[PDB]
This record gives sequence, structure tokens and C-alpha cells, in this order.
Amino acid sequence: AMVSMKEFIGRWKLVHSENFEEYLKEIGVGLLIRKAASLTSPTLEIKLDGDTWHFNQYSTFKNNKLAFKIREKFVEIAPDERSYNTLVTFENGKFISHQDKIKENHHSSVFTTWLENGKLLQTYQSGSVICRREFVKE
Repeated sequence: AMVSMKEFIGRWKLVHSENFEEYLKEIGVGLLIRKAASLTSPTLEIKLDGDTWHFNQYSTFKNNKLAFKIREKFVEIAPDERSYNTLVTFENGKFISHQDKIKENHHSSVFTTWLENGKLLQTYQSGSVICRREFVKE
């Protein structure tokens, strides 16, 4: 719980990934898209504008910009082009996003972003699948 929110601010480059394509398959992404999305090494930019956070992911395949306020539910248009009811909290040093499905045939996910020894780590969880990603400061 020691890590402060401000330590996340900056630009981060993907250096390792595990189970990302499998995570995308689990949440219903088609083969061509999940293959292409998993081949990239995106840059994640985290910035704070007043009380609005921005987690923007940039890559050759798609740019994904997410804006939110902590503790405030919002409708997220996720990169899979489906809409979700998303809620991001900051708990014990970590950003936790609950991306809740709206349509019953969709899938919900939990995203956790945290810092360890200068690196930024993420997990994306849905159903039986957890994806793990690691980033280094740009």
C-alpha cells in the first residue's frame, strides 16, 4: 500500500507478455485481431489531468485511450469495440479496473496495474485466464 499514484505517471514500454492472446480469445476476440494485437509491443502512457486519469496505449495496430476518475463508474468503449460498465479504484498501491459486461454473451475482466522495483506490471483476468505483462520506463 506504500506506492503512491504519482509513481505511475510516465511512459512505459512492453518488455514481456504471457497469455495475452489467450486472454483475448477468452473475452471473445477473433483470431486475426487477437494475433495482430498480441504481436505488438505497445507504449503505455499514464497521465493525470486535474482529477482525470488517462491510460493511453499506443501501438501500430490500435491506439486505445482510456480516461476515468477513480471510484466513478463509467461506460467504457473497450478496444474490442464492445461497451462495458467499468470502475477503477486505487487499493493498496494498485490500480484495479473492474470491466463489467453489459450483454450477457460478453465477458467481464479485471485489470490490475502495479509497480515493482521500478517496473510496471499488469494482469488482465477473465474467466479461467490471467494474462501477465511487464513494462519498463521509456
